[PDB]
Amino acid sequence: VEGIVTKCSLVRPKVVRSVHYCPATKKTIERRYSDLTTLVAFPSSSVYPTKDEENNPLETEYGLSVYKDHQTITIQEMPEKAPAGQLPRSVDVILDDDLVDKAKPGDRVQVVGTYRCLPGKKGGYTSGTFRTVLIACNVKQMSKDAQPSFSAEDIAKIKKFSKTRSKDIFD
Amino acid sequence: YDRITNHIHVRISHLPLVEELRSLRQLHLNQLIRTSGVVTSCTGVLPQLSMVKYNCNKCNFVLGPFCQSQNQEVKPGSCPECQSAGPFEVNMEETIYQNYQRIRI
Repeated sequence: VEGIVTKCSLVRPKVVRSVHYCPATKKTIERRYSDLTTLVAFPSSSVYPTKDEENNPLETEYGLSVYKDHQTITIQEMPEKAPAGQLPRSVDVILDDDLVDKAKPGDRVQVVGTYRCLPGKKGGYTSGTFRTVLIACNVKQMSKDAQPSFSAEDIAKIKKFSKTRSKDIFD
Repeated sequence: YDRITNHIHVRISHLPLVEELRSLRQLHLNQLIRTSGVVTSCTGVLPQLSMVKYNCNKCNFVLGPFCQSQNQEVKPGSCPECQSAGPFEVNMEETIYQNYQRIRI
């Protein structure tokens, strides 16, 4: 989804690998979400299930846990190329962890995502209920993190322009 | 004439009795009475839900036709298909509506 970033949300720590601890049998559980929204997932549900490998209560221990800076931004293309029968789209883009404060409104980017869907348990047979989501694999900045680097033209041509001048270079 | 639809509803005009719209109570219930009056408003075409198809798979028999119009309905608990029920599936072009309009007198 290419275009111009318009709205930007906040930064919230997204839970990835929660340290499941049980104050009884003292066992570790490595549970991953299944909703085609996180990393490794499968079409199922993500309404905080109660399933467990040993049917034991689990609590999230934030001592040695792994977080993820989650920030959703919107990208809207410019309407200068809109004909007479088409409408622009707006899909949210998930940022990364090492890109804090790198997606401000009023700046173009270059994201590469994967459009997926979220399964829903509403009813017996799942119909055509598929919402819009985008899991960006890498967020690139063109006018912020990237800048036109200098070379051999911004060293010699600048000095020669001020020497052999005509009257004054201000005119 | 059999190529067109049947069930011709006969008519009857010129009745020897006319009752006003204020003297009718419970004594004239289910009685063909000739009552006139001015029309206040009318309604156009209304897609009345009268028959909705539901795709089922249990005995190679699609569920239907059903009754959902304002005249009579079929309450759950005594299905006309020998009291049978199975999975349902929403369609998009298998719904035949019936004309229905209400008039203010």
